[PDB]
Amino acid sequence: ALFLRRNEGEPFKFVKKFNDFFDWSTSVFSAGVAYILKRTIRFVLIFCI
Amino acid sequence: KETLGDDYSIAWSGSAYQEVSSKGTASYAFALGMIFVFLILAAQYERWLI
Amino acid sequence: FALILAIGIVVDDAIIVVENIDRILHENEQISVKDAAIQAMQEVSSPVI
Amino acid sequence: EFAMEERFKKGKGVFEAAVAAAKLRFRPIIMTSLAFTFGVLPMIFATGAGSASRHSLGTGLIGGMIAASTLAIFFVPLFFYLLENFNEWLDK
Amino acid sequence: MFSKFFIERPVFASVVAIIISLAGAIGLTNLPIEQYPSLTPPTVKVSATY
Repeated sequence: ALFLRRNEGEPFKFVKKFNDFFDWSTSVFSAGVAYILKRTIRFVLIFCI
Repeated sequence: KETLGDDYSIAWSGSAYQEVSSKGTASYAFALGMIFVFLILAAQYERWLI
Repeated sequence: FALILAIGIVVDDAIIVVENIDRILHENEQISVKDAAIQAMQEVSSPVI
Repeated sequence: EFAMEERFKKGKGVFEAAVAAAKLRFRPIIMTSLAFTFGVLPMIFATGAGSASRHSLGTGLIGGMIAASTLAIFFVPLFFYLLENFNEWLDK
Repeated sequence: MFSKFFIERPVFASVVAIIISLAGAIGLTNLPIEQYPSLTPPTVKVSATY
């Protein structure tokens, strides 16, 4: 509350790149669950495998 | 220290042992209680300086 | 050994909290940090328990 | 937990909930799992006196964590999905 | 609501954090240093001679 600041507009470079690549993976991941939930019976098996 | 050659030593027993061995340990208990009076109050009153 | 294993577990609940501030702070350019922290602890108290 | 929030606090559908839980909770799940995994990492690469004890402790730990912070987070929404889809058929 | 109480009172929150650390630093000092716990069976040796 009394030390986090309202904004940190620019945070280095490799930190920026790393998070860009990391936001992409979030979409890839949510796209994965999107996939798997439509294929219910198919993926319950891969679990029992 | 004056009278004796250093192939000798001088071990205490009894009341003197207790007194020699506990030498200057009152500094620790006092500092302890002051530190804990300070912090416990600072919490209760939400001010450091007070 | 367990002290070593703790280092990467001990920070979990704290970084979970702090990630949920940059997230509230980013999606709400009006709120105050003190008010965001209160709101985040309404959002992530149950899982940190 | 967040999937449970969207269904009985924002009314969102089971599918709509599970997907939202994955999207918004991915980042904390990883960086904590990344914090732990990278933390036990210097024990899997252990070197010198006492290595086998660190090597034993670290090896199965990393792989099982990596497993449960990749393979599992894809599946937990599925099991929530089915279990919730089941609890509304059971209502009848 | 629990976190709110402390969010209002950072001095209280930190003083609890401090005492925990301080008590645990004293404790770290007064713990014994083995290499393993006591996990080898105790062993008594009886010896006669004929």
